[PDB]
Amino acid sequence: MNVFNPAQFRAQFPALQDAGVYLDSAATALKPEAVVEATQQFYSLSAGNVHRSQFAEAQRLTARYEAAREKVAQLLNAPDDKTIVWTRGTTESINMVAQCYARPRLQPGDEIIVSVAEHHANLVPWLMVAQQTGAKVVKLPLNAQRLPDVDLLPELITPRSRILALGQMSNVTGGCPDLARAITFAHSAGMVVMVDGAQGAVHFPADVQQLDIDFYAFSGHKLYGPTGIGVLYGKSELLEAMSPWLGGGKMVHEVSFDGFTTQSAPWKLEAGTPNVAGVIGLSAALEWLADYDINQAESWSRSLATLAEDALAKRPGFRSFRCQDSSLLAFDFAGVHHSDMVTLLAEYGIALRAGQHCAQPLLAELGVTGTLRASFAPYNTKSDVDALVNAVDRALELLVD
Amino acid sequence: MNVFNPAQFRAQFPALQDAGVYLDSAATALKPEAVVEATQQFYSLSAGNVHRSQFAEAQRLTARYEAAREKVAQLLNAPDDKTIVWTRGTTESINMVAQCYARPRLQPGDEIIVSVAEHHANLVPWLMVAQQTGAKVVKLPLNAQRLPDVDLLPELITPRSRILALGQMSNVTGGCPDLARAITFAHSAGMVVMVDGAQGAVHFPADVQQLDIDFYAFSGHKLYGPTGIGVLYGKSELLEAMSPWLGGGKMVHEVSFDGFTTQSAPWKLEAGTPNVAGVIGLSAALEWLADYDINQAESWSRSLATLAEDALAKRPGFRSFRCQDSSLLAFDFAGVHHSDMVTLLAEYGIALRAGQHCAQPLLAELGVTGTLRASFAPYNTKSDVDALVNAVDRALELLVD
Amino acid sequence: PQFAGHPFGTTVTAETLRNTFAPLTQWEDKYRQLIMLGKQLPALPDELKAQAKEIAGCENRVWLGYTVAENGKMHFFGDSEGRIVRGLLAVLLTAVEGKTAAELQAQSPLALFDELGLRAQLSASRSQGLNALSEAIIAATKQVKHHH
Amino acid sequence: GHPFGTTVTAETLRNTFAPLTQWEDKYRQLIMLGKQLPALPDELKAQAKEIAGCENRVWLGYTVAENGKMHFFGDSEGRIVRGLLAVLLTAVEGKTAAELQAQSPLALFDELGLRAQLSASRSQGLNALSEAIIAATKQVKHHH
Ligand SMILES: *Cc1c(COP(=O)(O)O)cnc(C)c1O
Ligand SMILES: *Cc1c(COP(=O)(O)O)cnc(C)c1O
Repeated sequence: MNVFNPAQFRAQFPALQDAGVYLDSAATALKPEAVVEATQQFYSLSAGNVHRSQFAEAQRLTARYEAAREKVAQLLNAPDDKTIVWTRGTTESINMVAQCYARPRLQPGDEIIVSVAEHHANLVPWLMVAQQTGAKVVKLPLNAQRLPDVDLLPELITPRSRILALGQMSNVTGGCPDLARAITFAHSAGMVVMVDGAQGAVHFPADVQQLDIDFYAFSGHKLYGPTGIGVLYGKSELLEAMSPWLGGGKMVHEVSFDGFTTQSAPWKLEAGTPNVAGVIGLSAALEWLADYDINQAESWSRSLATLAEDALAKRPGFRSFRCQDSSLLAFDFAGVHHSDMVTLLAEYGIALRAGQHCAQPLLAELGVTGTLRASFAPYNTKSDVDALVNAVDRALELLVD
Repeated sequence: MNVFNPAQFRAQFPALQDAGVYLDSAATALKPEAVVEATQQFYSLSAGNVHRSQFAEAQRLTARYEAAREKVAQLLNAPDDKTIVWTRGTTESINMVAQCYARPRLQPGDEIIVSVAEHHANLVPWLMVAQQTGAKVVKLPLNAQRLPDVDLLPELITPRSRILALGQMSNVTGGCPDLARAITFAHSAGMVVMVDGAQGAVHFPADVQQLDIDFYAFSGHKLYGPTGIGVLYGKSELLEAMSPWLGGGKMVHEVSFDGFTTQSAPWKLEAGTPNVAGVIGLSAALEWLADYDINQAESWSRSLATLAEDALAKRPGFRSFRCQDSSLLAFDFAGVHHSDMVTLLAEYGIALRAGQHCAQPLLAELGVTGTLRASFAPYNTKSDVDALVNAVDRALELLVD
Repeated sequence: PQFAGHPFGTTVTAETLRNTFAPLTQWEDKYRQLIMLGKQLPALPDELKAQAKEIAGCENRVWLGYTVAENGKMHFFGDSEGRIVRGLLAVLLTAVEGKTAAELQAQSPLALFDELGLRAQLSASRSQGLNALSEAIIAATKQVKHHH
Repeated sequence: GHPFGTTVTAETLRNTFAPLTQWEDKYRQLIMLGKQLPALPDELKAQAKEIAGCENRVWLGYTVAENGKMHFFGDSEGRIVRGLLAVLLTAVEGKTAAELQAQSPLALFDELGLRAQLSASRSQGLNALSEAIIAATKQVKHHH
């Protein structure tokens, strides 16, 4: 019953041959032909009511656009498609919550609990709003297993706690904290939870009703989709409670020089001409993605990561930061600088990423200034793992001692 | 750019056959093959270190991305490419100035002068910030020629005037006010000027140094380019004075739980993964556009608009709102609702726009609730004008009592 | 009960419409007849506009309101500024009107546009107010659970 | 200080890199060349420009003698970039601003046959260093 076939999956990506051994999907994902083709067709046709030749193609693009919200809803098991808002990415999505929900509510002394495992996107906006309101950011540290210490949360929560900023999945460790429990604790304290799902949406898409998530954000480009497009999910009560974001066309209902009224959500939060290309392309990605069992596709991705880790572990000086056998593999080698390794691995045909991964506090907590990161997608193979392992050996021989 | 050839120009747009008679470019512009091809190539290849086969194509895309700022600067005769900032669109660009420049400076009682001819994008943000700071929006009305009354400006300026929000070109009348003089008056009063160039950039691109413009905004999709991408130009002193916009990766320099430092402009104002597709595609549009003399191409567009107006004026009950013989032709017919007309014109193969054009105050001033708008681009022909005129006749015969 | 009234559902029935639209094959003539049908919908006064929902679109303004009789039969009233949409509203009012909420939720009003051969026209004006009216009727029909 | 420009010259580099055709050996020799660049203390890092990239941190600073000759100093965390910096320092040290703007430092990488390696590490710090030298050479006229 829907047996996942990695080869079938692979076949859909025209980038793959030229890409070599691509292990940087956690940065940005490759795109299936469905996405590439929808985009070209959108830009190759008129957006008007007149279509002389290619009506069928025009009707297809309209269909894609109008269903786009529903398709995101189906991915998140959201109750209604009006709970979905279009943004330019996870970063904007989170900033919107900070400014439109938090800022008008936070009083001096109030507290925002943020995990050390957070991407800058789910940390800097809280720092900014804290400065603006006189609130304070409080750190939620890692446990022995390198996950945000959710069991410590009751002790960090005080009567002045208001917001919990927490990532579904780290972009460094690939680790997922016990989100269900976290949310129970936050809600008991009357707090609202911002979940960064930029990685989680790709690997373990969150059931927002079951988990009872208040806010959820992700980016289209990590989800095998276009750049410049992202999503904010919110409970309808919360989207109603939010102030308007940007001001302009579409979001307004009536405007005069004496003032203005706005539409309801989600249109309240979507000023100006939307990135129609992004929405259509993301819809193409989702429709396509819906054909595969993500659980099976993720298992495959993880299998490869495990083979990679076990093989590299045989080399001395090796260290992994990987949690819960994830498809993301952060690592390093004693005495070897990560920038050097990345350059040489490139030369051997392996494309991966080094650096801080927009996660400075986490790396400081881990006691390193940077790391290598290999991230496995369902379009990778066992040959890719072998090629990585072999390349590392060659690299180490050039760099060691 | 030796002599502008409309046919040569036309040939570049693959949408044109299917599009029929497209007269809605002021809403969104059709795209040349150069833009369509860059976008497809970008999504068809990896963004990583490794390129096994298509290195040449990958070098080309990188070249396009890195030059993208310079190409915008050349269009605006900007002194340096660091004065260019990437945004979603004109709407975001303007909101940024309102929130990052105006909001931390405005005191209760301060005044923002905004013309009645402004798009909602250059009005709602000022209304929003006024409420947030205790400042007030003051209206700059139209003169007898239906342009913002720049000669009245000294009277409207008081010691509490701080900002002048003014459009380079109306999306309804196509009219351009005396911007050079306006700026002189504003600068004498120590005010800063926000110029909405969403239309102007396409037809009469502003020389920002000569005009001494403080801020200038436009959208890529009106400029024969991709959706979801826009520009904010600012004087460097002003960009340096601005607060950070969104918080997150790229814009930050160092981050801890105790606070953060930011990069300089323009990176200070560009949080998160950029819409790389948009930037590349816009670059492709600009490089291509650079081949043609805009002055000649605009003259052509206007010639067609004039023929259209004179022909339609022979039909009784006709009224035009068009200024300065522009390429935009807003109009209506006595006793005929604009929505009805647009539907029927569509059926005759003419793609047109009706409604309020995100410009309610202007239409209230003009004493109408909505209008039809035909907008002419350099890819239009005289055959298009004849088809419009003929279709209107048929429409009128069905609709007139 | 009523003021300006309207003949749709009572005087003007599905049969009456069918006699008018059935023999029409040319799309131009169909629109002509829709516009003419819309003239039979009276101008709704300001006081009746106050008790109707105003669905102000970018394109076109449209009004829709309802009353329910002791019978349980629903009376519908409304208006459009656009004349092509006004004709389509007239057809819509013929399909509903004098019908109970149970009857309404069990029938699709869109079936009448098929019988009259007006799907192309309906389709072309959906976002100019027809979507809104149709969904406003569905919203109004859902309100007739209450007061038991 | 550092030996580049004084005890390690263009000639000496040329003897080392000229006979190398295999790319793997060229990198090995760059890494080894980088060992000859001392670590650089905190105090000297304070007077150098810090060009902190996403990939790799790099430092570059300068001083001018009464001669008009420019002394350059710097550091990299990445070992390949450290070798490339060592080549760059050989090209520009002990030379005046007029001499510098009159010859491109990049010409040395051609003579040593290292254009592929330079290219591969441009965004890992080499762009920054090269342009920082150009900015430093422009200041050294005396004033603008
Ligand atoms: C279209 C337009 C805008 C808004 O541009 P977006 O790309 O929708 O943000 C602003 N001003 C004018 C004059 C316009 O024509
Ligand atoms: C990439 C990423 C983000 C930011 O996404 P953008 O699309 O760059 O705004 C936020 N959080 C996590 C965990 C990520 O991996």
